Amino acid sequence: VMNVHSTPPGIAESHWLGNFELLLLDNSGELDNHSQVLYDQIKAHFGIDSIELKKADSLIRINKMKNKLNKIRAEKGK
Amino acid sequence: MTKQYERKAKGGNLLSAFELYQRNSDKAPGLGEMLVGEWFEMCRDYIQDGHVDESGIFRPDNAFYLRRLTLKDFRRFSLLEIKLEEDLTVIIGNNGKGKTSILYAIAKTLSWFVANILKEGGSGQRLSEMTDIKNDAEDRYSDVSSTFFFGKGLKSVPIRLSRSALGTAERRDSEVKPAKDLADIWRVINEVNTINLPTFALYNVERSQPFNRNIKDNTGRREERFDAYSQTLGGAGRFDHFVEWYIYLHKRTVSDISSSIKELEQQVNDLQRTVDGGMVSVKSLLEQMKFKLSEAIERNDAAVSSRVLTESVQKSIVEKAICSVVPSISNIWVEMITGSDLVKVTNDGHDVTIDQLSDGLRVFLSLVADLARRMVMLNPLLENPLEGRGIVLIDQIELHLHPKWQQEVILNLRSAFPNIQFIITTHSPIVLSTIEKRCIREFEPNDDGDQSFLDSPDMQTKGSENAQILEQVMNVHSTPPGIAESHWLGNFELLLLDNSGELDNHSQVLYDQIKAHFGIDSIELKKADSLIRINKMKNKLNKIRAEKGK
Amino acid sequence: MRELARLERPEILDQYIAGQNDWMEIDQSAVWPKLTEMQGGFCAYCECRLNRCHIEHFRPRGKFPALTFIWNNLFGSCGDSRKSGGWSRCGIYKDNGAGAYNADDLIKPDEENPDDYLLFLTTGEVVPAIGLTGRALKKAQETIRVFNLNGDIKLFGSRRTAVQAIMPNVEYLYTLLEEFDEDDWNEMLRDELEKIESDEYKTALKHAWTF
Repeated sequence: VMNVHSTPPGIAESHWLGNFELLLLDNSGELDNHSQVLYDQIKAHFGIDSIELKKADSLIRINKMKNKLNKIRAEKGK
Repeated sequence: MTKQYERKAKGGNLLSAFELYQRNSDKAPGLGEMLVGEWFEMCRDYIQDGHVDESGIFRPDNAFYLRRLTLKDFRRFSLLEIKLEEDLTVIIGNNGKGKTSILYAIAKTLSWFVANILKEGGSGQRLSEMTDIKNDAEDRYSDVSSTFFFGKGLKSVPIRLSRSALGTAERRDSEVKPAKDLADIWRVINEVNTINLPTFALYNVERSQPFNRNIKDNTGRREERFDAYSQTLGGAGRFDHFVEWYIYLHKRTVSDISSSIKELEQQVNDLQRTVDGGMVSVKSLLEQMKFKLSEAIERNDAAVSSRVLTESVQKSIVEKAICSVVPSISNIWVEMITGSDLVKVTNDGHDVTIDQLSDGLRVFLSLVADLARRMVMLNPLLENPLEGRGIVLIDQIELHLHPKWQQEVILNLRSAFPNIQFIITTHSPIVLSTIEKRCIREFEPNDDGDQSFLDSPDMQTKGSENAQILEQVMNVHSTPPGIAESHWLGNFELLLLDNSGELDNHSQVLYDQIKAHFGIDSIELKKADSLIRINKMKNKLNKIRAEKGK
Repeated sequence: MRELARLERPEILDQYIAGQNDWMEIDQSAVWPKLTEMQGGFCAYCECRLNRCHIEHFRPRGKFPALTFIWNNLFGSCGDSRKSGGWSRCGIYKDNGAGAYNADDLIKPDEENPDDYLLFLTTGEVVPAIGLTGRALKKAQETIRVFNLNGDIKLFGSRRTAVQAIMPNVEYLYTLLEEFDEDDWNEMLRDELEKIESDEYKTALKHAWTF
């Protein structure tokens, strides 16, 4: 209605959760050094009691279990 | 006694050299040769040293700000201690928590600084004895205690402002002597050599005022530096002074500096034409223009000379500040029509005159323009006069502003004025979404006045969602509890778990109300559908677990 | 809330006896490592992370003065008493707000199971459990009314967003029930029972995951 985003667009810390899901989907799970550094910045800036860390944990484990479905596909493949 | 003061001056102190300057300045040279000069040079260094960092912003070596504020029996506060940040301090709370009272007390404290800078031995504003005294308190006096920081040589500048109700046995008084001393140092070094005075400003609710545009307030004074302190802590931004100053700058830019000074000499030549026409009979305009030349001699010499920078650069800097901070206005310029001189801006690509600007884009321009005016008039020895020191007290920065424009107001203000300690008191979560956790003071919604501290919120607000800031910091539901249409998901889950997850008689018709109300593409119906599928296949898991168990 | 396994009585409170001295005489640091082993460092009233914490007496000390030094009365409290007013949940709210209440009108997490009397919905709101009538229903209303779960904003919104943050997880893990087999699909739910205890909210996510 206002066309106003939930996070401010002028703050580079606002797009950390936006970039985390894009990097995690680009890597297709199995978090690398860049994703671990980004999780470290979220852990440093936002607290342990933060919605960004809760959503990051949820995305990490849903893509981990998605990779486990690919692991399930690995036996019946080839 | 002299040796101890000289040792303290060698160790680093602004005040220790001041009485040395005051005791050796009154005698003759020879006994004062290099003696007064070294303390003057060291004092002017301690005021004027600054460096450009890696980001390109001038940062003073001796920053000036307010450290602590203590209110005892003041209005609703029994004994409240507030620790203020260096760059930005935000005070949030309900209507009723004394967060305008804090700004009022700090403004009453800064009034002594302003008055003692402006006139030697001056008196600032005083506390009222009818409303500021706590009507529950039994001591019948109220004091406001502040501490100021002015570098490593000046750790503490205490000040107390006391006021007693009428009928007390002991008359409580102020201890404004360190404020007197610091403003005395600034004024008596400014009278003999130009420095960069700090900006003290208060933008209270009364900036929300209509524009008259027929304003012929006293013409002639609105170009002198100490006019910048005129009613600066009143509460309302002096947009009248700004627009008069800006018409002055437009006339001086287009006429007085493009092809030298002409509008005075043309009527000087008119007097030389009419001086020998016979009977003179022109004594009314013989002398009223003769001191206009004296005015342009003894007032414009400061502005053109080495103390105050070039006037076209002043116009460019205030225009750059206005179009940088003020959101949709991108240019500001003056038209001269026959008999009229009016300022117009480019608001969203439309040339709009000031008086018919919107009330949410004009009372922020009244802040930014007046603040930029006072910085460019009070800090003229800088490449960017917006990087000067000072204390600015904005009350409700989110006033009349759209939530689109609240996402960048304090970022733009802190970008344009880096060395100003802003002290703002907002109500909106969206402003808090651009402000760090440590910059926020808060009031709990049970705060009868007994607290001795104001503390930051637990969660970080710099990148959090507006619903999270509203529902964790400001203690407000995201969906209203006074609406029966908002609890429909909760009643849906209660009536759906009553019959073990089946849409039999109540859940189906209440689902029909949700679908007919919120809409087909609604996120509430999306949660409702997801919970319907998850709880209808839960009975399958119940049957499978029952078959496994027995 | 959670089953708290009342393991062993500490030997700190055996020497001090009620009536001779008040609660303030004992040092407060010798009981917290005993309590955090069975609580996980959690307020067991708001089911609740202890960033700041203090010791809360389940039954009040002023009314039952010879009950404080039994160790069946000591629990953790969401927040601390040093706030000049305190919070409005868990331990502070019972001693400051609410009103009159009975000792048997409260649920005790040491032996009584809170799973079959109160129910955490997916929206973060607590309701009484289905089929519950009478004295236990009045108890289930009274505990929520004195502990402010249906109540203060910082608890209710945080529980709501913690439950709502795993709804795609629950949906996509449950929609593959026919795709996966019995033992390796219940291995997912034992993975959740090994997952959820390193969080703030445990029984709410238990009610969101299974029933």
